[PDB]
Amino acid sequence: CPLMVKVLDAVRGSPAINVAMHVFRKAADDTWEPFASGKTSESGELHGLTTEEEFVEGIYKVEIDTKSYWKALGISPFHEHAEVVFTANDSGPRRYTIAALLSPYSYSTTAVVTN
Amino acid sequence: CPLMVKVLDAVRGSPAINVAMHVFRKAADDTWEPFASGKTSESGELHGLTTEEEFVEGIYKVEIDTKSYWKALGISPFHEHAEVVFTANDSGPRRYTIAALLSPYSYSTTAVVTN
Amino acid sequence: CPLMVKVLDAVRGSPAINVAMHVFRKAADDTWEPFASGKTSESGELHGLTTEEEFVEGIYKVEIDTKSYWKALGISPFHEHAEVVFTANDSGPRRYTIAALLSPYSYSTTAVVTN
Amino acid sequence: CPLMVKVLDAVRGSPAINVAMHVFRKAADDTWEPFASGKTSESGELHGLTTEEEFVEGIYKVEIDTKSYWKALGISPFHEHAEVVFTANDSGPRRYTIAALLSPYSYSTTAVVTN
Ligand SMILES: O=C1c2ccccc2C(=O)c2c(O)c(O)cc(O)c21
Repeated sequence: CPLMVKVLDAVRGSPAINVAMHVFRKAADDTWEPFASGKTSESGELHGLTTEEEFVEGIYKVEIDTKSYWKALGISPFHEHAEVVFTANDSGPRRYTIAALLSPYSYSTTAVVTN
Repeated sequence: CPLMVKVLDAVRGSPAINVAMHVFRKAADDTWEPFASGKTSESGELHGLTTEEEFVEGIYKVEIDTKSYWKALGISPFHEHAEVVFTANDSGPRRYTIAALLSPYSYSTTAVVTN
Repeated sequence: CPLMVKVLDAVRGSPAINVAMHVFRKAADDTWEPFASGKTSESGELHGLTTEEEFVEGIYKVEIDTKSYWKALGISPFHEHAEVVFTANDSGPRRYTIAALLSPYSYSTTAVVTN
Repeated sequence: CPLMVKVLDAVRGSPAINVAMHVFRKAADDTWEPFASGKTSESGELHGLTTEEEFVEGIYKVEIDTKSYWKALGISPFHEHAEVVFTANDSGPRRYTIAALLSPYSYSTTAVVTN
């Protein structure tokens, strides 16, 4: 599991459950090609997006559908989605955890890169 | 100033100066059209991006070029840029301040929306 | 204004108005002596807490009463308050802006230090 | 394990390892009584601070020694420590995770409260 995404809800102090997200890889034409997708579990985590062999160096975008999450809770959010755009690099550590902390008008995202 | 962006550097405890950013607006064909661009001042603020007349309702993307900022400082960061995507002026004209707080492996973005 | 505090509300996307805060300075006996206090304005800012002459070197604690803020709004938050503790003016006089971004279960605080 | 603390480093994009912290419980005299302490592991987590029977309702303070963490890395931080002050409440979910995201001039803290 080279890539895992964890989403937290700062209003309720909980994992953000059933949050959909799509991962894209930047192609040579500079368009975003679909790569992987899924929805967070009861723990707010999405595991199994990709494999080591598949996740090669390149630029990736994780598009988290935060608007649908907030609307399902009856809250009107600011952002259309949360976007995390980054280069995967073999010179560094092996495993990427992308964390996203969600509020209606704010979000933060953090990368924890380990071996 | 219907749209203003302020950027802070969490490593130095300072405004983030000379941060470039590009604003796009979603066209009717669902492509991102260039809207405005600029760089932050010594206060870390970018004013004057647009006018009330030109900033119509739509979906806007503010791409803050954080990697270029960190690389100019000799730091290799995680993200390519920060991408703030939002619907603007759907209730009528509003004033938007987008704040961004930058660290090499993490950032947060917040919107202050006033009438 | 050697010390200023700005507070934002990540749920409403607005300045956090009427947030009370109490500033303390560590005395020679290692107890927290009351230093200054105030509340944020409609802009979410608190100015005029102290003067250059009175804000000497020391360890300061800014206690932002976030629970009182959220409870006045009918939200039960996690934290009692946010506590920002720092050494000030150890290199000579500086200007400090303490920013705080509030959600019910999360907050961040950042310092901008200028000479 | 009713209480767990996780600390992340936003400069290196890593768990913050060997971060010391002390937990205090507010006594009836309104003084902070030592409760538990430890240091984060290689995963940035501190487990086993307390037990269900011991962690009764009341106000607790987690004081994370962030200054020593940054100084050990050769970086001059703003804050003396990070402070998380909160009420433990039996009316809510059973397990508390306190997360802290550290930068030299900024930190965020989040509570994830689950069953
Ligand atoms: O709460 C957070 C959290 C809060 C604000 C920013 C980042 C994180 C974060 O990265 C994070 C993790 O990586 C994690 O593994 C468990 C967490 O609870 C968090």
